[PDB]
Amino acid sequence: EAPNQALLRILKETEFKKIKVLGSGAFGTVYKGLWIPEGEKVKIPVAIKELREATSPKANKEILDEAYVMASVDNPHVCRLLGICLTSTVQLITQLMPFGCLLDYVREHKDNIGSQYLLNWCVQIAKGMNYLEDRRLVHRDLAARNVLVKTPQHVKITDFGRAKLLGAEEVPIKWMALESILHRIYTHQSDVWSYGVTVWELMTFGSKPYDGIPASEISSILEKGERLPQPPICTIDVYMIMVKCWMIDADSRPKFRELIIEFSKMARDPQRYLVIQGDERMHLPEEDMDDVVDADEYLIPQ
Ligand SMILES: CC(C)n1c(Nc2ccccc2)nc2cnc(Nc3ccc(N4CCN(C)CC4)cc3)nc21
Ligand SMILES: [Cl-]
Repeated sequence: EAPNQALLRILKETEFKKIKVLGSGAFGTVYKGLWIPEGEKVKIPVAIKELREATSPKANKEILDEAYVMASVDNPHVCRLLGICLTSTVQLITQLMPFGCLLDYVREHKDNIGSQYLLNWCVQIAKGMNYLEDRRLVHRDLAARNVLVKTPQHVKITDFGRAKLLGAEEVPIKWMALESILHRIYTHQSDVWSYGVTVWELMTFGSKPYDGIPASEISSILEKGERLPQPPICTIDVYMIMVKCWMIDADSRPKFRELIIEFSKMARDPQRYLVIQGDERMHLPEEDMDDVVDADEYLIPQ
């Protein structure tokens, strides 16, 4: 096992300003903000995630594990941590994704969303996921809600709070592989099953999974051999791939690098694998912004 030499960057609260609340849930809230690095003359659009005024020690121990992971990843399809702030309670700063999470995005734009885009996201997510596998990381919470849109073309994975290294002792039931539900067993392959669900979410345009069914129920349903329905826009090819992600024997399930390859192919003839009405028709998208630099553009030594 190699040494992790990721640099953890420490930021002063003076370096950045919160502007809106992007989302508020549970313990903590995420802000849209601007970060200007010290003496750099660049402004970077950022999200800032912080917990409640309650500063309880256990919660911090959870946010710092997350930061740790996000600090340790470098892929175009994975969200990375810019740095952290220690001023009262910990905050995580990372690059902002303007269009929000993918799940919201498909629901909002279904009528302008096309086969090429859906296939591309699939390729992209599988890429981010393959990277994590390379780094031996199990996301353990992959959902459409945890994919973020920089742009319609570009998406990245996020929410590494539940992330573990593979083979480590250390709840979203619906996205969970059966082995995980029965035995709390997680492997990259468990991760793969979740990918299949995420894909199902996009093809059904944000439809809820096993809607109307209680989670306690779900283990039984899966046990019986039940699985998610084939989406209307889905060819048998595409659905066939999803179904492979949901096999009892996890070694029979596809590898993320296979998934990249198969969806990659489909993306060269997108109309053959996804049937959507008016597919051809569809197209998709504070005073001084001169100095605005995206995080992807902004780079540091190392
Ligand atoms: C809001 C959460 C999902 N988030 C975290 N979370 C996060 C997790 C760990 C560390 C740092 C951030 N990083 C984020 C980075 N970027 C964005 N962007 C973004 C998020 C939400 C929205 N909207 C606008 C449309 N609304 C209908 C729904 C809310 C627009 C843009 N969100 C992030
Ligand atoms: Cl759930």
